[PDB]
Amino acid sequence: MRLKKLYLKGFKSFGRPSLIGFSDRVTAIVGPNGSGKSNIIDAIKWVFGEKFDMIFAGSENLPPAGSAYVELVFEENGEEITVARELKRTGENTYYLNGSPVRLKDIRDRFAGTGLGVDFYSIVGQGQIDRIVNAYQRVNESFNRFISLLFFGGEGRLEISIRKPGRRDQKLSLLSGGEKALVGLALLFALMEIKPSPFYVLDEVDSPLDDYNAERFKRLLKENSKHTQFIVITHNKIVMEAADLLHGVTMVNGVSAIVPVEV
Repeated sequence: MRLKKLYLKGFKSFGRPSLIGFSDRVTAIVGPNGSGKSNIIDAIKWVFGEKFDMIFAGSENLPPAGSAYVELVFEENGEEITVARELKRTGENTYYLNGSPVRLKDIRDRFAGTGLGVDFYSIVGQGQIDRIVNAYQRVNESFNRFISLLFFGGEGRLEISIRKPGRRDQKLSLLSGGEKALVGLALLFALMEIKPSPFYVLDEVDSPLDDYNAERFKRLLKENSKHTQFIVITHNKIVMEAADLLHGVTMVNGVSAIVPVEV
């Protein structure tokens, strides 16, 4: 199952009707701090679980919106699953599933083994990365494969141990700063073995990564993107390389806009 389309209209900074498409692999959302484009991830959480300050306030030539409307379109086996939510200024909130008004619980149920609805483990930020590094055989085994891919040969053990190719065993403790970041990402990817989900969102997880390490994160991302799809929001030019579809966001008045651009 994959996320195929996102539709905004009256949600937070998106005053005008927006429509985003997603790659089966890596999709990158780029843009200035003007939008600090988090609003797109917020919309995703909003349409599920996570006063009217959620509805468009008005523009230099757009009246406040009568409501906030968000819609997601997934695809199963050549099938389409549509989830939507509409909060009116009147107060009337309502969920939809394939064109039919429905209870929120019904949406959650339709997306069982996914973070969607409950805790959202699919949406990961720099925070969760750190809290996972400072907190089965399939996982320990995957963690190893990824560490080798990262350094072209070593080993990884799960306390974390990282042994580089021509070297000897080592404790995560005395490892580089940017390198620790890498292995952290490697752990997150490994844990996806017991944390399945259609897509994963990586929210600015390349800060500590310099150009060299970034190139490694890029090689890792492309390996995982083969069986899981990622929505990466970064402003790092190296990471954007792994993207198969790029989207740029800009806010002119109080209105934002998304337009697939080209690297």
